[PDB]
Amino acid sequence: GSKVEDPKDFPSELLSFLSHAVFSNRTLACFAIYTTKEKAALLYKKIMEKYSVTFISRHNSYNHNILFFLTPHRHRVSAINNYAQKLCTFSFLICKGVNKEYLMYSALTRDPFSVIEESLPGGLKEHDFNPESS
Repeated sequence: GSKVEDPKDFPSELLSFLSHAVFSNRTLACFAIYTTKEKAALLYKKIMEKYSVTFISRHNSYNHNILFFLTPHRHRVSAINNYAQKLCTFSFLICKGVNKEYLMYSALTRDPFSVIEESLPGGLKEHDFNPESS
């Protein structure tokens, strides 16, 4: 009714390519955290060395920011969920995994999704994902 309606999940705009699961039976190496900007600010420098983020960029959506952060080794969204989830004692939290990295980041750089900071020199690309020809 009047205050920024807290988002319980990602926006239908970015829901065109996501996982939508926390206890899946597959190991993902890319995850997109969605929570207040202050939250992504602490998980940005934190994951920076906790998962060797293949690319960590803090973007803006509508009421919060999407802390993007890939990963080298493989991990289940359940394990990464235990970390980002452990960071929910100062505000809401909606960390989830991502199936199509390149895509998400793309729809994230195009309005209304703005960009703030990133560890990559030009967002993700073929040097971050795994577009091995086929």
